[PDB]
Amino acid sequence: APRSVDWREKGYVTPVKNQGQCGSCWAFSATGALEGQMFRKTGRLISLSEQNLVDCSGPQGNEGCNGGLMDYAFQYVQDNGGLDSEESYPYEATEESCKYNPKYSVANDAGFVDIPKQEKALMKAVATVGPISVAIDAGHESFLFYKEGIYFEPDCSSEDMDHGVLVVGYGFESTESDNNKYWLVKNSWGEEWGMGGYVKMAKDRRNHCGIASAASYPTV
Amino acid sequence: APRSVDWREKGYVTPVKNQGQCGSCWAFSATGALEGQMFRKTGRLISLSEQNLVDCSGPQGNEGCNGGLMDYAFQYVQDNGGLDSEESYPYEATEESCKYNPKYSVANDAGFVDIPKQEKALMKAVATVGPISVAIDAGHESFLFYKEGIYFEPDCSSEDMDHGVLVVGYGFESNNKYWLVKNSWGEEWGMGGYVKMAKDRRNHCGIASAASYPTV
Amino acid sequence: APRSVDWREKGYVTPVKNQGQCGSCWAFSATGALEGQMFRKTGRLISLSEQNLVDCSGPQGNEGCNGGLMDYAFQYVQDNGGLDSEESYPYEATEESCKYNPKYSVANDAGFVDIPKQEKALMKAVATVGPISVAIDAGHESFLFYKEGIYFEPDCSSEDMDHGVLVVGYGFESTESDNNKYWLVKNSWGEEWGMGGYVKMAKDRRNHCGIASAASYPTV
Amino acid sequence: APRSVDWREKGYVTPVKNQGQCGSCWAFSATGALEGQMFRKTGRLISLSEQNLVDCSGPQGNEGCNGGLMDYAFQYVQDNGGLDSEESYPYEATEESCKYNPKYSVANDAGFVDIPKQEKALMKAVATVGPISVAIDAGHESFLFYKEGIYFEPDCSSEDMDHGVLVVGYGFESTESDNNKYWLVKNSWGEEWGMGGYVKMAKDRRNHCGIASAASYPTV
Ligand SMILES: *[C@@](O)(C(=O)NCc1ccccc1)[C@H](C[C@@H]1CCNC1=O)NC(=O)[C@H](CC1CC1)n1cccc(NC(=O)OC(C)(C)C)c1=O
Ligand SMILES: *[C@@](O)(C(=O)NCc1ccccc1)[C@H](C[C@@H]1CCNC1=O)NC(=O)[C@H](CC1CC1)n1cccc(NC(=O)OC(C)(C)C)c1=O
Ligand SMILES: *[C@@](O)(C(=O)NCc1ccccc1)[C@H](C[C@@H]1CCNC1=O)NC(=O)[C@H](CC1CC1)n1cccc(NC(=O)OC(C)(C)C)c1=O
Ligand SMILES: *[C@@](O)(C(=O)NCc1ccccc1)[C@H](C[C@@H]1CCNC1=O)NC(=O)[C@H](CC1CC1)n1cccc(NC(=O)OC(C)(C)C)c1=O
Repeated sequence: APRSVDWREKGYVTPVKNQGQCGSCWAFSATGALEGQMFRKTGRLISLSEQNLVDCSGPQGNEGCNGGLMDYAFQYVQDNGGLDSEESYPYEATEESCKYNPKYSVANDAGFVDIPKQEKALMKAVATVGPISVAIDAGHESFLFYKEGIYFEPDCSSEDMDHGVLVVGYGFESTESDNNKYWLVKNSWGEEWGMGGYVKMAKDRRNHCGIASAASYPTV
Repeated sequence: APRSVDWREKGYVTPVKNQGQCGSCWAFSATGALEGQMFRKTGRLISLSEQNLVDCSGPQGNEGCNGGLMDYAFQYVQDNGGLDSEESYPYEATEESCKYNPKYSVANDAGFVDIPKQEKALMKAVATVGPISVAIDAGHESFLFYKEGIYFEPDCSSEDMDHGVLVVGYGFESNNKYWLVKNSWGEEWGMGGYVKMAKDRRNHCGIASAASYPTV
Repeated sequence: APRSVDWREKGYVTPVKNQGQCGSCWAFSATGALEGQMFRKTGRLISLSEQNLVDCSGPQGNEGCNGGLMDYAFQYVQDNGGLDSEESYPYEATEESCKYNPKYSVANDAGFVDIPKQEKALMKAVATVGPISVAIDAGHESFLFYKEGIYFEPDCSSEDMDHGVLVVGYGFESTESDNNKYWLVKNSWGEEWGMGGYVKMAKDRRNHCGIASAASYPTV
Repeated sequence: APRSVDWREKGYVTPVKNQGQCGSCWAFSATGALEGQMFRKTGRLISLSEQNLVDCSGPQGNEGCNGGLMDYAFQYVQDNGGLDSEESYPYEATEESCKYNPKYSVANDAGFVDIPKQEKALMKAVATVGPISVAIDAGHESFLFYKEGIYFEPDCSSEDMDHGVLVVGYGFESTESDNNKYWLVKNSWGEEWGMGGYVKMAKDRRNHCGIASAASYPTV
């Protein structure tokens, strides 16, 4: 793979959003990945509606503000034949009935690809596909208060991921030989969290925080 | 009262502590306030045991990691006749049976003083007494994510406080005046663990509505 | 020696100060070290006057806002027979004539000790003496913007130190690169810089930024 | 966490070994932790070579029979790409030139985790990771002479440790008793010392003998 990747510089990534007090991180991970793949297919970046997923993707297994899975969101988009734009179907941070309108659909997918559960495979997918939906163990005070640098949490689990986010690149700090490597990760807690709403997550430390345990992207 | 106050400069304030995953903010606010009044009385700054309060002040109304009140903690120290040092009774972030040892008491109090619920009264207290225990509305993600600057949260309620902290001073922009507030979330939170809260903005986050300190 | 030391927890360290736009970092390093040794002796923590050093220790070789050395400041306090409190002789961030007044002296020393130029000797001094004055290379953008974590600058020189600061302890934390040890360093750029005015400088990494190359403390 | 943990009952722990008159306690603590993480990852318990560490991990900071650190041993395994089995590279109790052969490597790691200096942190790590390397203050004749019971030494330091051992569990005096909890600790002085070569060290008594002051384990 390339030594570093940052899909923001290629036009694939919308600004950081804020999910508010609703357990919809999975929907923000899913729209981020679908935004990237739609741009890859069309050359146009269009922010997509998390609310559409929160309200409408129950039949695929999602539970609105009580949690969900990015793969279930990609399955909804496939089953439904579409997903509305963020502009047409804005985010309210609470679960309501479905108001999908196919006239405002700006995305589609044909299913999804689950990446093999190791970081070399994840790197190859980030480098060759675009931004990748992942699940991480974010269940630590240290994650809430993250400011800068490469996030490494000694109590992180590679099995108990609880938070959906989006890998938009990877790279290294310091001298390359120091192996000070990170994943560049877009969160959905607004730009006041973290580094402008981003976190650099420990990379190539045997799947730290489970970042490679449940990674996928939609097929467009 | 002076235009600005910072009790850290006069030796009244211990380093920032970390309560961890236990709902014991009330105990850190209490030890903070008692640490300051004990220094005011004796000239000695000794870090005091939050674990002692978590484990032992049930009879006064406190519920350990499930919450509590600074005044109930001050009441416990009075009833108990003392309070152990932090070093003698260190913090475990979980509730256990009481292990108080009078031989390791380093602090006492004779009750407590609740301050009238106005920011002018709070300012006089800070200026003349020392660090003051206060309750604030901290239930907003903006407070979780705070790092620098003067904190102001549109959605902050002046009547639904949920978090005990310690006012160690106040200052001005030059009016975006502020209270200098020690938290108990470790040094990585906020400005080395401190937050500047909006001062004189309609009792922002209820900072003056439940202010108090122990009588030493 | 211990694996972790923090003299702030033992009462040896005043709050972070702000030297402003005057090249007086050496004076703040010196007062911090003497504040610690005076506390060790008397049990009383008294903030000391940097302005007294800036205005008055020229005869020992210091040059006010144009630079100085902690050892010259310790020599001044010895030669002069005292040093005024911060409250009696407050900081103006500009060089003026000497206004030292012995009636307001609150500190003394009988010289200083220069520590051998090895991080292991710095460690034993920090462990057994208290806060130690040191000189570091702080001339890098990364140092200005430091917010948290262990500071490591690949371009840092161990021979061109330009900045006096104060080691108040040392410790460890898990990191991506497994360079986990740090010196806990008090700066003089106010509380808004770094972590409450502190930085965790890389420890046991080939004398990173020269932190063990010009270490000393006053003899009280 | 569970109220009691004993990783020996899960297959994570090799029999007690005897370091002899060589200052290699750090190498035994390290192989013990790596034996546990290799079992966690592969389901196979294979005894590992302390001799390989004694002879070969000088480049990482270790000094053979003159002392060393578990973290440096874990770094060696990462740098070296492997570690030989006990059987392939048996223990000689004296420093020799390195005889590592990659054909007999049975263990690997990608660095290590230093646990924060709290007994509650150590408790969580033991409950969720497996056996943990620790440093303790063993510099008392009471430790030399230990045979049975819960070890408590009034002169024990919580800051200055001198001996590397392996926490394999923890336990209690009785279900509803805060008193006489213990860490279950594997030593490397053979099975005639202590309790079949194990010691129950006072737990939750102000981090007794420093057991939580320098705890770590390899990343696998
Ligand atoms: C997501 O992390 C999120 O929206 N975070 C911000 C937030 C947290 C809590 C409340 C409001 C906002 C989301 C949070 C969940 C749903 C509600 N409470 C939570 O903890 N996480 C998930 O939806 C997460 C996504 C998958 C990729 C990892 N998720 C989905 C489905 C099930 C679970 N967990 C689960 O079943 O856990 C057990 C322990 C089995 C109950 C899950 O975390
Ligand atoms: C305190 O704010 C705290 O420890 N914060 C960090 C923290 C929060 C949650 C979990 C772990 C750590 C503390 C937080 C409480 C206890 C656990 N959950 C909470 O929300 N706040 C209090 O203990 C607080 C203190 C008073 C001075 C302001 N407090 C005391 C007693 C009762 C309540 N709340 C309450 O009764 O709320 C309702 C919902 C009305 C029952 C309270 O906040
Ligand atoms: C100190 O770092 C400081 O006050 N920094 C903040 C600051 C910088 C510039 C202007 C205002 C505030 C201090 C900075 C010096 C003096 C003014 N310009 C500087 O760069 N550093 C020292 O005084 C430093 C202390 C020793 C322990 C390291 N110091 C002392 C004496 C000489 C030099 N440098 C020097 O002669 O450099 C050459 C290249 C030869 C001119 C020095 O850095
Ligand atoms: C280990 O404890 C051991 O092998 N003990 C049995 C033994 C003792 C003496 C001689 C032969 C066998 C080991 C003992 C050391 C090496 C030889 N002399 C000793 O006392 N301890 C260490 O290697 C220990 C490991 C760390 C986790 C605690 N260790 C490592 C590095 C440095 C030191 N000490 C040190 O620097 O001490 C001072 C006095 C501060 C210089 C250390 O003990």
